[PDB]
Formats: sequence, structure tokens, C-alpha cells
Amino acid sequence: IPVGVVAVETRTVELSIPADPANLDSEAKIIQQAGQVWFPDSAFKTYQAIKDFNREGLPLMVFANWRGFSGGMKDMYDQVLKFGAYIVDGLRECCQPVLVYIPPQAELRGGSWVVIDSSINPRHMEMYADRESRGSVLEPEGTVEIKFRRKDLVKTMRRVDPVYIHLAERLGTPELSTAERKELENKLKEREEFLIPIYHQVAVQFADLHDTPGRMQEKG
Amino acid sequence: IPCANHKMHLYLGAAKVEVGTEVTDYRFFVRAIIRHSDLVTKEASFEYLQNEGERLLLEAMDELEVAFNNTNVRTDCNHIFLNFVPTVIMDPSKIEESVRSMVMRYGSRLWKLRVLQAELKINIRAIPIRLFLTNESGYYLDISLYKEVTDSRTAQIMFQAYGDKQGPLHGMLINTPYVTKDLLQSKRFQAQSLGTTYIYDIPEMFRQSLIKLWESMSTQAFLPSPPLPSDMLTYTELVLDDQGQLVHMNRLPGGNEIGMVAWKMTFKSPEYPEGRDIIVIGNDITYRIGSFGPQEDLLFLRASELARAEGIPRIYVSANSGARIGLAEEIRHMFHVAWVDPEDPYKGYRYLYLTPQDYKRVSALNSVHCEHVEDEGESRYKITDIIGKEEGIGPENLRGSGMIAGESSLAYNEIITISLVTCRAIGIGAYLVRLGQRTIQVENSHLILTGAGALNKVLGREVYTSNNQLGGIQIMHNNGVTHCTVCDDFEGVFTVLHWLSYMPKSVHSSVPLLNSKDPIDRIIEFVPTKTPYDPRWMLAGRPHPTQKGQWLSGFFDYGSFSEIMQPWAQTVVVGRARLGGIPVGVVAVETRTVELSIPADPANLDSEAKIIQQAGQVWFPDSAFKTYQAIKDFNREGLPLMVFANWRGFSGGMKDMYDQVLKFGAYIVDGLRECCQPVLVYIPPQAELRGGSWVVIDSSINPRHMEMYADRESRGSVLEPEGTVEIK
Amino acid sequence: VISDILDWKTSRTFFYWRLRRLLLEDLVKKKIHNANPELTDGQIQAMLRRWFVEVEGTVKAYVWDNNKDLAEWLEKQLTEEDGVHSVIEENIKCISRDYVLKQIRSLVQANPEVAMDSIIHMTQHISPTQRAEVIRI
Amino acid sequence: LEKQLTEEDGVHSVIEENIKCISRDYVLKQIRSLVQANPEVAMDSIIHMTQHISPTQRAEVIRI
Ligand SMILES: *C(=O)CCCC[C@@H]1SC[C@@H]2NC(=O)N[C@@H]21
Ligand SMILES: *C(=O)CCCC[C@@H]1SC[C@@H]2NC(=O)N[C@@H]21
Repeated sequence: IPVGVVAVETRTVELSIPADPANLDSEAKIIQQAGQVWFPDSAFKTYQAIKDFNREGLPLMVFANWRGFSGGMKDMYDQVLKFGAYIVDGLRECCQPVLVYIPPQAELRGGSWVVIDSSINPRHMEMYADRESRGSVLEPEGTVEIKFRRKDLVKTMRRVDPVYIHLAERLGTPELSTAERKELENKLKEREEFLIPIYHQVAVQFADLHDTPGRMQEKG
Repeated sequence: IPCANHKMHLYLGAAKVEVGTEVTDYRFFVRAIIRHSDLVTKEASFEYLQNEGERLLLEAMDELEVAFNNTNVRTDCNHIFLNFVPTVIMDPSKIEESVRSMVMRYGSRLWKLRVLQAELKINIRAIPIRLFLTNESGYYLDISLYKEVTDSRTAQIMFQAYGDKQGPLHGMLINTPYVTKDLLQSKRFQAQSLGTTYIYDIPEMFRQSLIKLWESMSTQAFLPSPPLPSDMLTYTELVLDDQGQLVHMNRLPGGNEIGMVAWKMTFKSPEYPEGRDIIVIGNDITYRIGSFGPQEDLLFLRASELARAEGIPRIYVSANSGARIGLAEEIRHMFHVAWVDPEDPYKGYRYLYLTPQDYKRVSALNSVHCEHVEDEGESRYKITDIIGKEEGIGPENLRGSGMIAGESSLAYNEIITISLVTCRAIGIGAYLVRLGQRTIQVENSHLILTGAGALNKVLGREVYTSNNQLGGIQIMHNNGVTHCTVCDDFEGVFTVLHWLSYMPKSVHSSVPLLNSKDPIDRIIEFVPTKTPYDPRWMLAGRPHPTQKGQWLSGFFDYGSFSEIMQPWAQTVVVGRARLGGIPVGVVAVETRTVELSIPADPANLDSEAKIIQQAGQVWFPDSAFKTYQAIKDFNREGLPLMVFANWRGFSGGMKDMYDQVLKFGAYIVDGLRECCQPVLVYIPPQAELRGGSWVVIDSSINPRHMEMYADRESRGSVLEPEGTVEIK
Repeated sequence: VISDILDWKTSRTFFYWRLRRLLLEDLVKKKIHNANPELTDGQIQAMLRRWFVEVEGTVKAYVWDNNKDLAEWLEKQLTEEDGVHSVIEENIKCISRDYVLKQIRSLVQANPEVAMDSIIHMTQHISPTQRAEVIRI
Repeated sequence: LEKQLTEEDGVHSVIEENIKCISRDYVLKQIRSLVQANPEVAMDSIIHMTQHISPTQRAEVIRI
């Protein structure tokens, strides 16, 4: 069965821009482009492919692994937003089946979902996910930076770490002594600070449990 | 609070609260006493009133400035009271005029100092009068006037107004205390504290802007007498029922339970003085900061559906934070870590789990999916998926966002869509703006997909400082995203209405025609020359350079020309104008050389800013794409095109060929083939069309609508004369 | 390849009257198209040209390449009702009537199997003399 | 579905019969809609659709 194919590069690539010989003050440039990102050029290429295959009369098989759009100054100046809109306008005019599949070890995050969501063209578009897939608005790091800052991490440690629990319970005893309270406070400070990176990894794991395909299946 | 010149007695007041709720309302009160002998008026008290008003107002503001900066309690509604001892003989209306002017000229400072109420006591001749001023959002000043009347049954005294606009204090006791903020306040305050207008103040702005519109257009066309402001705008709020359908409801402002509000507005404009309809949709920045949820998305969708069903414009006011996110807090305080080494946690953990005591309290909610395991001799429920009992934070917001995005893409092709950016838009919000393709951007607002902080986290260093570096005017207005920039929300509303005055009231209506004050039968006084000139001079006209007065007329009606996307692709000019009262879209060509400035990305330390010289009478990738955008937008808007074609061809250099000039040149053709309105191409004098620039606007593309005309001082061919002699 | 050669100083007037003509023509052409959506552009334009001559007369047939005069005539046909009654509207109505009649005939002739299912309903809301003709023939 | 779409003169594809029912009723509704929305043409088409009919059908036309 012939199909159109869209897929995503995950390796880093080098874009080489030549120098114009009519401007002796110009220079050639190499720009690193990361994978799993939509740049102006790749977004426009995707739009071209979608439109061309719609006219050709073929269904689309999309292997979607985008972590979002580039928000840097230079891609915003080079009109990434416009081409991102073009993608939507392209998918809305599909007349053939459009099947989106999230491969294993792939994720869709935020802006990259809302432009290929099946709600654009409900009659034709479908979405499927692997078991090793992820999908959400924000990656786990960006979620913990908002909802699980250090204060809440410490609150978590208060009920987990045996050492920190023992010290916190000991300091709760009324009128032990000045010196002992000072020592306990310093021990608590050192222990809670020492345990931050591990509980940070725990936090992002917790947030990751919110981005699973089981949730997406329950929500429809 | 002590101060210099202690005739201006300053107090700081804190609202009385119970032992529960804390104090959040703090207000300054300036209470001044003005002592002076009585005045005998021989039309000689005007200077006294004006000078004392100005002097006392300035002193009040100065003392309040000092005391305002000396503390940090974050006051909201500061008040000034000026009690004048002397009696003056004056008509109260004249006092009203004087106070009005004095307050308006210094309204900016009063706004900065959060002075919202003011009272002035003064005796006439003697009968006391009390002037009550409300100065909220800085476009409209409300002045009321009351007399104190003692004709009561008890020893209590009450206010009596003058019948015309009795106002809230009519029949109220003069000793009414000052209240402690209300429904609208503490939400209006937050919104203004973010640099944006509160949502439920938007209708009022429209009304006041319409007034300005009826004034502004009075110099362009013969307009009828304007109706009173109470008949210029009427609106109904659009709310959701329990099923998800729209209900037309009349209720008090500030009663929204979701972050989205919409109205159907009917108003009378100079071009349609019988009433035209629009749908207005807006984000409430103060409701769960920004944040599209599922219900907000649904309301947006249903209102857009209404607009398409009626065929009327849709106005979107963007102040949001993108898709709503959240975390399942009911699990956050229950889970335990299964450590690899419970004594040394730095060798990893295997999983997260709930104990039976926690699992039994959530399993009936479908908030978490766990599997029973036996580990370390303990019964555990290992977590595999978290769902969350709270709706509106999960992946349902992705679907919803996509849903409304599709709606916008459809709306642009059926109705008019205009977007105004007042605070900020992140992510989906930006797309919702872009999909309207008609964007007004307030100063100090930004359209981004990713915040600066996230980018700094990803890149590993403090690359970006402000979100305005990513989506501010200096990017969005120069790359063709924003059409027009305004200084505040009120000007933005005005600009929306201004644009609407050129276009049909509905998709099923003709273009609005005006009875213009610029005669059709005149001649054009400005003549295009052979040397470079500003294309605006022929479109609109110029000040007569010989004299000080005297305007040299152009092609289009005087004052009707409005340019859009001005700094982007400056080799071509696009805009709206009127010809004899007939609105048209305008395309024209720059013949002067322009300088394109390209900034350097701070994320690439090896980048450099560049200046590129762009000649006139040439199609470049940017100017070609701009022309395509204009054509497509005016075809959807419903206006005919007037093209002043003066292109010598496309750029064939390496760098413009690499930057895809050919593609955009093709887009021009595809745009013109879909015109449904008249397209009139005119070659001005001392203008030429050569080669590639003709074949893309030739009337053969759309023969039913396109026409070409030439002046006597025009030229047109495949090749210029030099290129022809070099061959033949 | 061009329609005409214009002077710059007087272009304002020309383009005003031309655009006014074209917009009015668009209105009437849309009405014609809705009366018979199966017409093409040449047919529509020819209908308008013929109707102008037929109503005004052949001596006035030269008054066509005159944007002012013809715009005024079109406006009178489009803006006035219950009065002159806009003869052009009557011709448009003729087109619409014949078009729907052709659709009816086309559907029944392409599909005779439905002819007797609609024959009843269209012989109900008729005058008794019309019913007499139905019975007689 | 393939069996219903690819096989003819045989099983005869019952789904095709249901589609034909829809098509028949739709064109009938169009006829009724045009005459009811515009009675003035009812007697201009009444003749032509009573020509290519069986004599018994003509008898029913006369009788009613
Ligand atoms: C990779 O992790 C995300 C890359 C996002 C784009 C980056 S950020 C700064 C650079 N500027 C730009 O336009 N793109 C680059
Ligand atoms: C001016 O007479 C015609 C300008 C054509 C484009 C020129 S040629 C070399 C430069 N490179 C480029 O891309 N544009 C410039």
C-alpha cells in the first residue's frame, strides 16, 4: 500500500549557509540543528510534504517525535510561528487517511502536539502511541520547575529520609539545650542540602508518571 | 503620616478585618484644608479656581508621592479630599469644566499614584456643592455633582443630584463611610498590576473608542449626527450552560467561573449607523494565571461557531499563559520511594509505591493505576500510571487546544478575524493569534512559544534576560507577524474599530461606502517623478513644500490611508485607503533604497548583525511574501485591490535564490487566482514592468476580476532596453 | 494586453467611476449566477449587455463604455423597488424559474422510477382548473 | 467490506442496494422541495414526467 512518510531526525545536523559573492563582507556559516525540534525550514518542508501528498492522493504515516518548536530569537525572527500555522492549515484539508504513530523512546511536547492533533481533521486523522512513548504539555523538568520547587521537595524529605526524620523529631523535643539545638539545626541543614539531587531525580520521575500513554488512553 | 506643608493631612488606612482573614486593603487619604477669604465674582474668580485647583492638586500628588514610596503596603484606591473654606460665585458647570481639564492633563500622574477617587467641597455664593470624581482605567474620567439637602424628616442630611445623571449617591447620606473593596476590585487590581486591562472593562473601552471614531472620521465624510453614548453600544454576555451550549445572559460583571469571557456586541459606526455585530472573546489573566482549560477552550469554540454561523467578525483579546498544566497533588503527599539501598539512597531507587493505607483511599477514584507487589516483606502497590482526579490538567488540554486551533484556521477563511495582544501569549495563545493573521500588539507585550528561563535552563547559561527579546515588538513587528503596534489597550480597541470601518459588516454584505468630503472630480496635485520618491506622497499626498500650509493631494481620499506591516519588507507598501469613499486595499512600490537591519542572536556568540541594501522596484523574498499576505488577507476581508505596479523584476542573486524568492513569486500567482473582488492594476508615470514582474500579475490569471491600465509615461516589456540591445 | 491608457492627473475620477461600475456589475452578476449556477462568465456578461440594449434601445447601445452613465443605470435597477420594479429583476426571475424547471425535468428523466412518487404532491397545492387539466390529459 | 465492494452479478452487494435506496429518496426529496418552494413551475413539468410511464400509471394519474 503506497503511503507518504514523515519522520523525525534525532541526531544533530549541520546546516551550511554559503556566502554571497556579491557581498564581499558576507561569511559562510555552520549552524547546529538539534533533532526533535521544529525549525522554520523543517516546518515549511513538512507543510510542503503534507500539501503535496494530499494532492497526490496518498495517505500519510507520521512518525512524530518532536519536543516542540524552537523559541530562540533567530528562529522567531525567521518566522517559525507562521510555518507552524501552515502545518495546521495543511492538515485541515486532508482527504486521505492520516495516521500518527509515536514510536518507542519518542515524545510529543506542547506546541508539537497541538498542530498535529486529530481534532484538526477528525474524519481522517488518528493517533496511536507505543508503550515506550511520552506525551504532555511540558517535559518533566519544566513541570517540576513550576509545581515541585525546593520547598515542596524538602516537605517530601520530611516524611521519607530516616536520618532527616530522626533529626527533625529530636529537635522537636522542648528545651533540650541551646548547644544541642544548634548542632541539630546544622545537621538538618547539611542533610537536607545533601539530599537535593536524589529527590530531584525522584521528582522528575514522579512528573514523568503523569506523561504516560495510559493516561492518554484514559482521557481519550 | 507627617509631611511638609501640614495643610495636606495624610493618613494611611488599613481595612478592619476579623481575627481570621488578614489585611489586604491599604489606602492613602489626603485631607486638605484651603483657607482663604470669600470671593466676590465679577467674572474674576475663574483664575482663582483654576490656579488653586492646579496648585493643590500638584501638592497633593507630590506629598502622596513621597509617602507612597516611603512604605510598602501596596495600596490600591487612593483618595484626595480638598475642602475649600471660601465661598465663590460661579456656575457649577464651569467648575465642572475647570476640574475636568485639570484632572485630565495630570491624569497620568494620578494613574501612576493609584488615585482613583477624589472629592471637592465648595460653597456657591450659600449652597454647598460636592464634586465626586472617579478615575479608573485611563481613558475615561467620571465627574458627578451633588448638592447637600437638609430637607429630611430627621437631623440626617442627604445628597440630591440635578436630575440629569443622578448617579450612585443620589438620596444617600452625606456621612456614608468609605467601603473596603468590592467584587470587581482585587481582580481589577491584579490585572492592572500586570500591565493589562481587566477583562470586564473591555466593553466600556469600545464605547469610548467609538466616540473617538465618530469624531476622527468627521473630517473625511459627511456623517449624520452621532447618537448619544447610551445608544452606541449594547452587548450581551455569552456563557456556557450545563450541556456546553451558549446562553445569552445579562448579569453583573465579574461573575465568571472560568478564565474565558465572551460578548456579542452591537454598535453603531459612521459607516453603519444602524448597527453592526461582532463577537469579542477574551482571556481573564487573573483566573488561574492565564491558562486555557477545557471549559475555556469550549467557550472559545462555541463563540467562534456563532461568529461563523452569523458571518460576522471575531475579535480575540489575548492575555494568557498557554495550555494549563498541573500535578496530581493527592499522590504527591502519599508515595514512598523503593530504594535500592534504603540506608544509602545514592545507589538509585527502583520504583515509587503506595502503601495499602493510601491505595485504599484512592483506588475508588481512578486517580492512579498500581499493581500489587511483595517486596522487602511488605505489601506495596507499585505505581505505573498516574491519572489525577482533577480534571483540566491532563492531556485533555492538548486535544482541546488543537481543537480550537483548527477552529481558528477555519474562521479565517469564512469571517473576519482580528487579534489584540494586551499582556502576553504563550504557546497555543500565540498560535491563536497567528491563525487570525491580523494582529495588534501592545507595547511591552510578547508572543512566545518558550520562555527565556526555559531556554536558559536548556542551553546551560543565562542567554536571555527578558521574554521581550523572544517575542516583543522588535521581532514580531519587523518579521511580519504584527500588523500594527499601539501604546495601550485603549488605543488597541480604537485600532480594531478603525480597521473595521473599511470592511463589510458581514460576509453577506457589500463594502461600506461613505459620502466623502474629498471630491472625486478633482485632480492629483502630486506627480510621480523620475527620481526616487516616497510612495506615500502619491497615495495620500504631502505637505506643500513651498509654503507652510497647503497639502498636495494624492490619489486617495485625504486622511484615509492607513499603512500596515510598515517596517517589514520596506521595498513594498501595503495598506488600506478610500477612493471617493470606496474602501480599497492598496499595494505600492518603493523606489528609494532601504536598509534592512538583521540582529545578532545572543545565543550564538559568533554571529553578527548585518545591514543589507535593498533597491527599489525589485521583488525580494520578504517583499514578495508580504505582497502575498496582503493579497490573501484583502481577498478574505472582502475589498478590491488597487495595485500601483512598478517592479523591474525579481532578484536573481545567489542569496535571494537561496532564500527562496522563486517560491514566493509562485505564491503571488496562487493568491491572485483566488480573488473574488475587483483587482485594478495601474502603472504610474515613470514606472515600468519588466519580465518576471508582469507574468505574475497579468490579467490572464483571473480574467473575470483583473484589469490593467497604463499611464502615458509608463513602460512595459520583457527586457529593459539595455538587455535588448545587448542581444539584438 | 492593457485595457486603456490613462492620464495621471485625472486617474482618481476614472478609477472611482470604474470601480463603482464593477461593484454594481458584481451584484447583478451574482444574482444571475444564483438564478442559474450552471452558466459561465461569458453567458452572464452577454445577458447583461443584451438586457441593457433591449431595455434602453439600440440607439443608446453606445452607452456602455461610459462608467458613470452605466453605473447610474445599474444602481437604478438595483436600489429601487415597489416603483419602477427593476425589469432586470424580472429577467433574473425568469432565469431562476426555468433553471429549477430544468432540474425537475432532468431528475425525473434520468430516474423515471420516482416520477409517480412526486406526481401526487405537486398536484395538491394547485387550482381546481389545473387539476382538471391533470385529469384530462 | 471488500466482498461488498468487489463482487457483482453474484452476491449483488446488499450495501449497494441500500445506497441506491438513499439515492432514490434524495432525488425525490429534491423534486418535492423544488415544486413546493416554487409552485409556479409545477404544471410545466407535470406533463413530461407523465409521458415515459406505463398506461396503468397514466390511469392512476387521470383517476386521482
Ligand atoms: C535544544 O535543546 C533546544 C533548541 C532551541 C533553539 C536554540 S535556543 C538558542 C538558539 N537560538 C535559536 O534560534 N535556536 C537555538
Ligand atoms: C538592481 O539593479 C537589481 C538587484 C538584483 C539583486 C542584486 S544582484 C546581487 C545581489 N545579491 C542578491 O541576492 N541581490 C542583489
